[PDB]
Amino acid sequence: NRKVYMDYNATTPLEPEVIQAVTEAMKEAWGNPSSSYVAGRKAKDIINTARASLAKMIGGKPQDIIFTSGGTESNNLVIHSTVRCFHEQQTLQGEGTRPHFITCTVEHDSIRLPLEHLVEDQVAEVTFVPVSKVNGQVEVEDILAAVRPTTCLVTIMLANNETGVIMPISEISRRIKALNQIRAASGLPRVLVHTDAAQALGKRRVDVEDLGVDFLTIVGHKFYGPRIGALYVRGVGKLTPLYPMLFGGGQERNFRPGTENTPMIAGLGKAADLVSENCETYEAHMRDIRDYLEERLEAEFGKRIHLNSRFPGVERLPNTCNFSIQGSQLRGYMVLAQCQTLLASVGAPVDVARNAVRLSVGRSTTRAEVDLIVQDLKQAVNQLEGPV
Amino acid sequence: RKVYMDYNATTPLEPEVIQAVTEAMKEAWGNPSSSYVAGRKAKDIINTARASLAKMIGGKPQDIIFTSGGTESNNLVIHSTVRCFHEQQTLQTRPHFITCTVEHDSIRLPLEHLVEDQVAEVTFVPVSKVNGQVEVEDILAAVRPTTCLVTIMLANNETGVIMPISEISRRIKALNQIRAASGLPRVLVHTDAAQALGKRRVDVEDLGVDFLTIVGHKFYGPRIGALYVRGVGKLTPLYPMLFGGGQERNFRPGTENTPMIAGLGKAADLVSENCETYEAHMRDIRDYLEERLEAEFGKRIHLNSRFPGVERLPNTCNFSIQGSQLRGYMVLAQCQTLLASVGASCHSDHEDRPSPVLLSCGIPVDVARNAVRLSVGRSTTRAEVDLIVQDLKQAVNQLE
Ligand SMILES: *Cc1c(COP(=O)(O)O)cnc(C)c1O
Ligand SMILES: *Cc1c(COP(=O)(O)O)cnc(C)c1O
Repeated sequence: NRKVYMDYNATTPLEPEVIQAVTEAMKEAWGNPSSSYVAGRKAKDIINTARASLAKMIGGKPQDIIFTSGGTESNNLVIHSTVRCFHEQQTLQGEGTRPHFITCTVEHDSIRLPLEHLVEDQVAEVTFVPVSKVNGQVEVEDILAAVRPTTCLVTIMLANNETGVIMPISEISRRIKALNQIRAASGLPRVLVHTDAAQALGKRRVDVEDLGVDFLTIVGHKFYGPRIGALYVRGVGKLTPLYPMLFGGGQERNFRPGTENTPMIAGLGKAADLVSENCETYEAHMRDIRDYLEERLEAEFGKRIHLNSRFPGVERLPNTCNFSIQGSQLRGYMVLAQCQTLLASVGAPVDVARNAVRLSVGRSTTRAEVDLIVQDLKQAVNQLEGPV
Repeated sequence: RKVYMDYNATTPLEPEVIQAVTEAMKEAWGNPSSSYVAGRKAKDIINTARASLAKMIGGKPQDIIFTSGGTESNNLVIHSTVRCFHEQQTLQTRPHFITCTVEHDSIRLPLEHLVEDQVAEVTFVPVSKVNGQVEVEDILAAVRPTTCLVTIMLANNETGVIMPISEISRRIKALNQIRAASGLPRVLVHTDAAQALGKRRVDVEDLGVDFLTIVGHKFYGPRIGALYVRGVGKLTPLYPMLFGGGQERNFRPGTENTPMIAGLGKAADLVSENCETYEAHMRDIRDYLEERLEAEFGKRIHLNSRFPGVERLPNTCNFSIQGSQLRGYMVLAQCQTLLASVGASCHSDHEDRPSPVLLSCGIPVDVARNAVRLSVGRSTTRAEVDLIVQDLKQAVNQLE
């Protein structure tokens, strides 16, 4: 009678171990993090341990991790800091010359909107680069060609939010690194690189040395953790500048003031541990379920269905299947409205985007669950488009 | 057994609050706007908690915006004010702010930042060197043609003294009609009420303010907060600092932290239900504390939170014992039982400078240098009061 959840890329339930860490921290580490009494000291140690956990998860160092209220804050912080950094570099050499940003057309709202805002306000310029109407992967050459003397930052999501396709962050980092050497010769400042890794963590190995990026966004609720987040900044305050959006009491080394939310940090820390320990096991399970699912969808729907995440040679998240079924009555929201068991979300090439549905599986998803939603999808399609 | 007397720094979570959070983590984990059970439960928790917070302060649910904490809430009002001035111009010179000299770091630092960068001008009104309260006439005399916001904490967190928020609002209301005749913008009023919630009745209609900061962890709630904005979108503007997914009507985007919000809501229900009880208890215990300190130290102790006719939070006792070896951090270093603080906790790093806040209220450096802040709570007993006074007696002796 039960529902089958396949919307893990939108949010995830909390691992039981995460829930416990949060509950315990609330109970026992309720003190102000600076203090020397027990509850305070336990909060300090928890925060310190969680910082190390997030660093390990991404192959960075504890000091490179700044805790935030969520992915949105992390994303806005990078964008904000960049504008400030540019202004600080023009006042140090000395609406007029404005910071320039390079991003892609399919970013999350918390990257696209802050950037649209800066353009509307005439505070900055932005190039939104298109994804490949084929792979739906940005092309590295479009990013390098959009660079200007005032370009400050390239922010590109690690994976396509609708389809799961992996963007080429490594190559982008390497080729920007080479360009920075020429820029530096001409007294031009370094273009930094940020990646919103929100969808990758817990699903695919994320290593900052491998990615070569300067900033990386971490989002708790995408990996069975609580609703807070963090931001990685390569050697923050030494190798990479970070200007804060908030002002106050000194916490997070004045990069992000406000009393630390110990329980949330304890949960994010545990969530991160679990990724560090089991990423490969998660990814394998996800891949088995998503592949079995795509086998069942082609068996059932045949020529009528188009798998929008799958391309030969194109790496993608292990758990994502974005598909479209041909037919004027199979618009994505209509298909989902008619399903009685499946929980998923709309997944949106033009005619195909209107009928796109994004299925995203999780750590517990089973083939038996897959069978239930293919059957569900079968009745929904019959109701709407009818037999063909 | 340690005895805790640093409730103004942070409080433990009520058991009911811890439970609201745990239940929410388990059952209300979904997206608030989705129609599946885990999502619908989250939408209900959020709506209920917004109502709880509105009831706690005498306002309406739509006037409430959830935030990551007091720091975010205070920064938000200051940022939105700069923006609003800018937008009002454009549709037609730097905005001017009025605050006082003893505000929390999250009001003082964002305002200082605005001055340093030449974005705005700010008058930091000194408080009475007598009792430590900022005075209505000094705030009103500080008004300029471009003044667009007056921000003044409800209660100072180091001494507990209550600021005349009501009168300030009344007077600015009066002034705004005169300003309107000339076309000057209206002056809005915000109060950082962090220290007042759960200790004294907070009512926005009595306070007459346009904005009010709410801080979870000062009232046995979780480490998140909120911001009251009177008739937001209709009588008061709120420009966001964050851009993204549409949450909080775009005033504050980002997936809602449902468990934290459940916790916040339960803590507010307890204030609504029991505020007068917590207040009376705090006052009984604090006044008892002051009597024992006086009976044990006589003329050697100065009660820095206590003046005649000066209203103060019911749980706070800032005191100094005269003596060259009695610097506040030294006394606390020697106490074996009592956990208190020399001033505010985000200043834990420089426990050896006299309090700048105490200084600004008119306390000698000799007296402020020795100041210790005791802030009691819902559970504090007279027995515990007796234990820490002896602990202080032995601390002062080992020292002097
Ligand atoms: C506790 C407090 C705040 C908020 O501080 P956070 O560190 O963000 O919890 C703001 N103002 C006052 C007066 C406070 O006491
Ligand atoms: C989930 C997500 C975010 C963060 O959104 P929040 O509501 O703040 O959690 C950012 N970027 C991507 C690619 C995401 O999937």
